[PDB]
Amino acid sequence: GQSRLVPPSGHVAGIWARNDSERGVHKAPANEVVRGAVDLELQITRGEQ
Amino acid sequence: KCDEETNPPESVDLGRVVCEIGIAPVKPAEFVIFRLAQFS
Amino acid sequence: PSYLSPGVYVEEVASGSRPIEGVGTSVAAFVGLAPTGPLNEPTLVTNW
Repeated sequence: GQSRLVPPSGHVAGIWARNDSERGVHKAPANEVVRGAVDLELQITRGEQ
Repeated sequence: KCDEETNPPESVDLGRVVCEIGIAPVKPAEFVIFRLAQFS
Repeated sequence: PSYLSPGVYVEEVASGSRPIEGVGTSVAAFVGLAPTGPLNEPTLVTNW
């Protein structure tokens, strides 16, 4: 019952599958919500991006 | 394209088919720019 | 402009109208001698 850090391996695959199911495969999975997470332990500004 | 222009008799002698295909894909829109100019 | 990260950018094009206004030409400067008052200072007066 505790929070801990994990790599983003399965979540991106699930997002890809969701995008391929809802819409066509030609849609880029660029704006999707990572359902299930809580934090990131890091913040990125505009310049760093 | 698949016709006698892309299938010369020399090529068809060896038993070859080409059937050239070309498509134009779509790319995502990353940067969206507005202007908001003032005109008369 | 420079585009390096995804997002929405709002910019204003300078193309437009820039009117030019006139100037007031109803000011006069009098130099003279007076009995009392400020010395060597260009005072501003608008009524007697």
